[PDB]
Amino acid sequence: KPADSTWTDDQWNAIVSTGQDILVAAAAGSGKTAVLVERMIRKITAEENPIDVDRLLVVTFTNASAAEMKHRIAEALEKELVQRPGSLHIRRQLSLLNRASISTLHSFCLQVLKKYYYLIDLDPGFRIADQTEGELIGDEVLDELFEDEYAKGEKAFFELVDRYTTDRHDLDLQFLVKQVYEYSRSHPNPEAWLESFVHLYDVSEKSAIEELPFYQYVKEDIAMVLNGAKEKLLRALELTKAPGGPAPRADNFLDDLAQIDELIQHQDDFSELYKRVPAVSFKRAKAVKGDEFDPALLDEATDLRNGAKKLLEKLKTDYFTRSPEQHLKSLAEMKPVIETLVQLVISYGKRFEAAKQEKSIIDFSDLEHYCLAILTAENDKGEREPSEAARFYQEQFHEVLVDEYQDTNLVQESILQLVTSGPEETGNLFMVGDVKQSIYRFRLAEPLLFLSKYKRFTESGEGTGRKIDLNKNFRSRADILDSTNFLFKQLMGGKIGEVDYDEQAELKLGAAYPDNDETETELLLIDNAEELETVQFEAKAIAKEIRKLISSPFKVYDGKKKTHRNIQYRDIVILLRSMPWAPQIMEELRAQGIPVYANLTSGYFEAVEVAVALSVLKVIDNPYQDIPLASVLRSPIVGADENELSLIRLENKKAPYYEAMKDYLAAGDRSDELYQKLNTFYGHLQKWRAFSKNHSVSELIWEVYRDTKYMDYVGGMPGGKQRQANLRVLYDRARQYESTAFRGLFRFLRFIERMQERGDDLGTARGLSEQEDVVRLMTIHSSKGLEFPVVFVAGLGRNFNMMDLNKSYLLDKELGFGTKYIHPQLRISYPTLPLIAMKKKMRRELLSEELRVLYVALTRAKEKLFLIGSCKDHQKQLAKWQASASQTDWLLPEFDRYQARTYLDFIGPALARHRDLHADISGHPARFAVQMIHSYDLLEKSERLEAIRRGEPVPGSFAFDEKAREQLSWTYPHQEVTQIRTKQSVSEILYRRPAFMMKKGLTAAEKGTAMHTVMQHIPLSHVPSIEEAEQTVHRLYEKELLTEEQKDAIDIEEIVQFFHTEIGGQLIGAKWKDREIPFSLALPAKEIYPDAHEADEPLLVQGIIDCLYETEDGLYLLAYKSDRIEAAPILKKRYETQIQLYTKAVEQIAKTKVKGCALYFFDGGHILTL
Amino acid sequence: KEVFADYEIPYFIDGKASMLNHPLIEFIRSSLDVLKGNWRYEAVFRCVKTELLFPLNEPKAKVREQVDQLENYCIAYGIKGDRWTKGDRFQYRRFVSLDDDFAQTDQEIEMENMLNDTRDWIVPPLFQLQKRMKKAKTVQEKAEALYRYLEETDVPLKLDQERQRAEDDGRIIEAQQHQQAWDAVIQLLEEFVEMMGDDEISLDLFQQMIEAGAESLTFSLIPPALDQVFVGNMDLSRMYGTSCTFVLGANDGVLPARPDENGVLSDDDREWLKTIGVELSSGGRERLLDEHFLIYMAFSSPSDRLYVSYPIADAEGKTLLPSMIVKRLEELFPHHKERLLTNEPEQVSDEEQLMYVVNKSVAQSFTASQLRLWTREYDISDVWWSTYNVLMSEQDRLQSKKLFSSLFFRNEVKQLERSVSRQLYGERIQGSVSRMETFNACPFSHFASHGLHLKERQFFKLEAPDIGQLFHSSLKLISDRLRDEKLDWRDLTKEQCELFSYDAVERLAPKLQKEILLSSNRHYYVKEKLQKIVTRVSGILSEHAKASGFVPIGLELGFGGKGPLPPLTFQLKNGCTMELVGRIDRVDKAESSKGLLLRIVAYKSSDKGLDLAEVYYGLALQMLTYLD
DNA sequence: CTAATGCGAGCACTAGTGCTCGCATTAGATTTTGTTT
Ligand SMILES: Nc1ncnc2c1ncn2[C@@H]1O[C@H](COP(=O)(O)OP(=O)(O)NP(=O)(O)O)[C@@H](O)[C@H]1O
Ligand SMILES: [Mg+2]
Repeated sequence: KPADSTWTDDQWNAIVSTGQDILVAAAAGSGKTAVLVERMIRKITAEENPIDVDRLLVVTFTNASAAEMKHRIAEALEKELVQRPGSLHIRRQLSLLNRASISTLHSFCLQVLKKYYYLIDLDPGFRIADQTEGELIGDEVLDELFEDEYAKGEKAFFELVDRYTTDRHDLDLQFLVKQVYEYSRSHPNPEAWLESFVHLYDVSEKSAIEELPFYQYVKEDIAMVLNGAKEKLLRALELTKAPGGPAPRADNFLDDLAQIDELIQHQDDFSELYKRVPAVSFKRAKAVKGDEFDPALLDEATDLRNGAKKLLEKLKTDYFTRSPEQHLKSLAEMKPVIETLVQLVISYGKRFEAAKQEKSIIDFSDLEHYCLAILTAENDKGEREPSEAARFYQEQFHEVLVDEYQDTNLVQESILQLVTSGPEETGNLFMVGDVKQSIYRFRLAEPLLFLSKYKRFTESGEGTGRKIDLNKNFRSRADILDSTNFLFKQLMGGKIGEVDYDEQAELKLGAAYPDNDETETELLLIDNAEELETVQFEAKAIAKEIRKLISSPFKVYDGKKKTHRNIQYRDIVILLRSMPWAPQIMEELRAQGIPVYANLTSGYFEAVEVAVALSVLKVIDNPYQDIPLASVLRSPIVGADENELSLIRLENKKAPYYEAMKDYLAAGDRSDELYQKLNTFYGHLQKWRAFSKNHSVSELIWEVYRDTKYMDYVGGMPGGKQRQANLRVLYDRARQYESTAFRGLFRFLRFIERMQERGDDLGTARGLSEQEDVVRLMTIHSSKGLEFPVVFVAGLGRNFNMMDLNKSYLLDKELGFGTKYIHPQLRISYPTLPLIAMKKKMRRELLSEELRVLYVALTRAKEKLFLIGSCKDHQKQLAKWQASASQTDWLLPEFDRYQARTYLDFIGPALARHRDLHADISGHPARFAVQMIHSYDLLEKSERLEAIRRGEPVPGSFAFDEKAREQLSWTYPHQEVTQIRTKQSVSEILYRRPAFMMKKGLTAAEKGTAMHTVMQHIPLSHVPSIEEAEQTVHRLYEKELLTEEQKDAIDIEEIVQFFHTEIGGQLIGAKWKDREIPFSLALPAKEIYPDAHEADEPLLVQGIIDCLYETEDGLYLLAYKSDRIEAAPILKKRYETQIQLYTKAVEQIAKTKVKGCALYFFDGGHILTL
Repeated sequence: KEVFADYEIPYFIDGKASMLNHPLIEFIRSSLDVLKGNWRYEAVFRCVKTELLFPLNEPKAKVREQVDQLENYCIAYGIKGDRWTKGDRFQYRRFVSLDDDFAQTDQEIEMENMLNDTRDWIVPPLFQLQKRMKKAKTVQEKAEALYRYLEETDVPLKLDQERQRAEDDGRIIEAQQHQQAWDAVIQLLEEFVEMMGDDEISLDLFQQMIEAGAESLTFSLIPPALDQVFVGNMDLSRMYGTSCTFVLGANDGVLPARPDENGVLSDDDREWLKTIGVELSSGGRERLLDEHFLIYMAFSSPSDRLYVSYPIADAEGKTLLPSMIVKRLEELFPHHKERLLTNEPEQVSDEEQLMYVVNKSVAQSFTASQLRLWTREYDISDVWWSTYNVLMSEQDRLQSKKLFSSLFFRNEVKQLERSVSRQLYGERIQGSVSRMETFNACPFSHFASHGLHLKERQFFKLEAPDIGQLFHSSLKLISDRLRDEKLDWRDLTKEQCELFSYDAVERLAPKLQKEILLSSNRHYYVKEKLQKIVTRVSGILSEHAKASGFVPIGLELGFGGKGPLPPLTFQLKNGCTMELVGRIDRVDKAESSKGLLLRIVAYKSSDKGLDLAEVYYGLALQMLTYLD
């Protein structure tokens, strides 16, 4: 149904369209997420047939994006609630929003495991391990496996080890297995992918190179460099035509061309290239002499020709220093080694899973894979049949919505395909995303998955899935869109970038912004001309410009609905590729009053407070560690100086430092200051020592802080806020780890130690929350899907992380495991053809993604964009930038873009042809502000202070003196009774052996209670005989009021004797009788405790009176005792206070007097009166 | 618990506390782990550190120290498994020198005795438990084994003593919980044998059941006192006559709480079972709806005052969102101001900063921070100057003074006094080029290393220096053997190189790093690797000898000490003398027209050579010293 | 990687002397993205 709105027709299309799988493809800021939300809201708040929120699955990959969707859905939902406050449905939905399935796909996976644990080998009470504890378990099993393999001593294992390890140790093989395993975990069927390794090595001498899959990437490479060389020479040829240009060398170049063209005719024949490429020679350059030739032009042509040479020699050394037959031979020779690796990795995985199952924990990886295992019933090589659980979720979910779909790998796609209902042609899958923002190649998130569906689908929803393009941007000012577009028309292509940045793909203005004078995109290039790391210079430039934006106020347009907002620090955001630069940036920005926030994951353990507090914990665990002990002693916790330290050492040179400390204490006199330090500390040590064995780690930590005031102290030194923060999270992290698998000091410390020992870290604590008004530093990945008024992008001169390209092996999704030929005995190694192939493939895949990463970064901005980078020399780099940009096509040369190592190698030459640094290119509506910054340009006595140093009060009068004084002297009026237990027992006013270790029953208490039961149950109408007593006992045995052993432990004579007594007779003959009388009595606390108060609550004393009877004389109390006798003054005082309690209870509560009390003892039938 | 301890607020928790921190439970669990994992390091010392194995009536502090040193020994020597139970006396050496002799010292003997004496009371009760347990087939006899293990080690008496120590120190609540622990354990065992006593079960499952049962164990409720704050929950807690109520953590997902569908029957199951007439417990939908009643009862529980608070961030910094009831409250009371709660007093009014000064410790804590902030040119409230002055008028102003000395804290070191330094390094500094290089890197590092002799904790692990010593000593052995057989490096064949390298490494392997090269199959291979290296090196040296005019005069030629060459002496103005002693790797002589020529060759396990810059700054001084 | 250093060879110019060509080695350079509660 068509409806009037603010929505674009394409958007409305995506909101209302239904009936099949739907894919919405659109550039950044198009409203893809907005549309997803509104689609939901419309499905929920409908009049005809509304659905509940829990009938939708709304999934994304990142926790942040899921938080965003959750946020938008909530807002929109209650917004709809305002419009119709009467509906029960909408309020119901706002309640259900808690139980709604709106999260990460991993969170959903957790839900699946929790419900359907019984379908797989999983404990219902399973827990998700954290990174380090999981990886530690992995380390253990890997060590165990390796030892087992060394024990077997199989030749193949040694053959593998010898090749992928050093001459001294085998750690590299360890890292290899870890890496291969981890990579395999991104495939829907890891072991199958591993088992597909060898097919790459299954060649022979009779094979044809060009018919092998990997050769594809070889084929491309050659084609690119040869053409790249041709393209170079042609320019050297065109330069011969220029007025200054050197005419003669034309005949040289045309020869070279003819040779290079000769190579191009045989690009598809590798075996022919092997003959021709190493046979190519460029004839000696003809000398051009005279003043007719431009010098620069001569040199320029020379440079280009030499470029061609280099390209060929690189090509030759890469592929043609070995015959194709030899390449195939080395490859095939490597096959057995690969098989051993595969079986090794497979064993590790199996053993690894076993280890985790034992401790009932799982990876993040186990989330996806176990979820997939649950959702499948039958699995025929990819064809997965939905199990019962899958069918449940298919029914439960009416539609599955996926945002940022370009981050979906094949595993997640498997899961979605199992939870969706119907085929593609009639499914309930709704996905939005953008191939240009595909930036998770390390997760095997494939652009190909998006692109395939996009090519299969049609704009009409007939016969297949429906695809919907959105062209309009509603997020940024035209400054940003234009700078972006101008940059990526020149950088992102199909070859490098993997995406054609055509007109359909360009950003198109659709948001109305009242112009500003300074909104032009800035480029700050910093130089190293004429002891600060370059990140610091960069950070200075950032901070300077930020304060420039603060000094001249900035205007923030709430274009969504019409209102201005003054710029807050909140509005500015710094984006980085990676966070190792972040701390040094934060320090400099904090040093300039600019509030900074950043979610860090490293640097925690190098903070001195942490090293110190940890040292304390270690010393408490084991004082016989010289370095932690010395650390604690020298720390402000004790404050021993270097002299006092060496003084401790002098008492005992050979022994441990702890021994020496003990000796100093043993010999020192209590008048020494050093003695006092050490004695106080030692007392604390012993106290903490005892403490930790009875309390948790966290209680210990707080107690340490309490006794040392180290956290307080640390709050008073430079960086106090951060330091106190660090100690605080030491406590909280102790809390979490205690609760998980590392309870107790020894286990905790061992965990921390093992964590650091394998290079794992934790982030420094944070002070200001993310919500607060702060400049946020974050990764470009984290920012995906979000928007900010101002955006800095820093570290553009930083090299791309290309470490993977330099190892002896390489992992490839398509091709598997490529490696060098290695011979452990011959001591030689060289790359095989598939290794080179994969290296080329990987390089261009990496560069493509880095390009996309940049696109995400630049498209984050709403109004302002800053590009900051660093180089050695301005002029030299500008020369390099212009020497690539003379071409008139938008897209820069493939080979040149392929050669990029930093972001500036991209942005540079793309910016060169601009006016600010062909009316189509230079007359682009893009405005760039270039600053060519240099590194260098970016860079008493107080009465109270001395009063504080002297330990003296500051002189003066202050408004809060009297109140501070009174509050610090205050004590709680009722302090004394705060620890007094309310409830008290009459008694109040042994480590037993187990049952199965002792003889058969019949104890004193047993028999005593067994008699007491009879006394309270024997009829009191008349005096009973032995027979009647035995009869009562028997009835109590058949009512199960008395166990068999209880029954047999009865002295009938002893109880019958009581009824022959005087008190017993008077009991039988009474007006009124009662037994087993429960009572509670309220005694004012002063009576039991001195210092109580009339206001202070009474204590409650509780007990049970055995018997009470009333005659014509008064009320009498009776109690039974099984006390050993066969003694009267002793028993009298033994129960005196108890009897007084009973009497006072009766007197006070019943408001009646009590005349005479009696205690009957079964042994000998004694009766004493009180 | 902690915060209210600090602010001196008495409380009662409407909830029982876990026993999992008690020494008894950990003793039982870790003992079972000692049996199951075959005496792993972590299990054994988890067990020992609970101190219930400690010899009766021995000084806890002393026993502790002895255990500590045994622990360091077990880490250093990789002690695990039947190595504990075999009886083979633990042997102890202080220093690793491949050249030196094995012979022990007085100290090393004394130490070895101490280590073994500690071992001999640690192993038997544990080993006996391992015996009985293997023998026991049914649940009851394993329970019998465990209990007798507790009884033989005198656990009841140790607990009793502990309890009395706690009572004496006024920690009565902590004192009762020991008996509670024993009784819980005994009950657990009792029920175990009552249900499954005669059934034959495996150690694995027996440990599983003991573990689960222990994981459930809980201490009794602390009995209420006459005057405490009641801290409890919102579904079970009951109160009467409440005047002021603080409702905590009004966060989204927490209050109202997301229901837990954990259980065998799902919401759909319960719903459908409800439709067929079966009434079970509530479902997620219903519980989530009933949350409003719970909230209502909480909000309407006090008579005078109601506070509703919520945190915006978790302890890790992650954002926490307000629950809907905060907005609901803003609606019902639109002119009510929301209060801020922060530990940064400079963000609230003076009057609100004054509320922070509740006692000496808290006031000290905050005053320190405020003083720092003040030195950052912030006009801190007068609250804190008043607070400061009171703290300085107090009788123990010295403690606060020490606290506020943090204001002027810089990591300063005091230069050593003449007497002390002289006494520490001695009258005559006996050192090596290595030591001088350390000093040139950082004087403090030299102080910690050669002044305070701070040793780092040793591990059963093959590091680079040890390998280096192996290489050096190996080449030496081969060299001496070559002179013995009238052979020269030139006259070595491939077969000979391999044989000599193998034999040399073989000799040195037992001496290196507490026999670690013999400790595993993985290490056997490391050993073979090292042998391959020595072999190739022998070959290379052989080739070089055939092409050099230099002949080695001396190999591992010691200077100073008691070796051939005399030391390099220096006269220091204090009268203190500095003597540098060591060992040159190789010295070569060669005749020439210029005269006699000497060169120095060093065997390095690295690729780089000599940096003249490092020589200038005294970081690389060995080679030129040897040449000198 | 890449950029500089030096040493030796040849090819070409108008036999010696210039300068391109090629080889081989140090020297300096560089400092990951996410998934739970
Ligand atoms: N039709 C519209 N009219 C006005 N504003 C709109 C419209 N559509 C979207 N917006 C706004 O434009 C901005 C961009 O929307 P958004 O949903 O983030 O697009 P996006 O495709 O998800 N961006 P990205 O995730 O980077 O690809 C948001 O502030 C939307 O509220
Ligand atoms: Mg989006």
